[PDB]
Amino acid sequence: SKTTLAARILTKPRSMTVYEGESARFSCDTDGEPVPTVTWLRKGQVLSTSARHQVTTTKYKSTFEISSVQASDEGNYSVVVENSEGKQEAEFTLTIQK
Repeated sequence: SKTTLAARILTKPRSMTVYEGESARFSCDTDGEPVPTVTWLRKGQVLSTSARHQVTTTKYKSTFEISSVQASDEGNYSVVVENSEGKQEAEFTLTIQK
């Protein structure tokens, strides 16, 4: 991840289903030279703490946990991890029933 790599997904995040933001935590390990980038987006306003979601990013691994959703965040959400010259993602769906 610092000489000739791109952007790929090693351990994408899984999906989940709850009533709202109970405890659906996620973690996707993505590499990228020199450092990869994560972006959770699908339709609920690029996920990333847009109003009721809580995402975070580390060195080469991001993590998304929903615990503040309101009542209209459906279930499909994704994460396009891109780097200095790559562009992959991880599609999953965190649904809610409230």
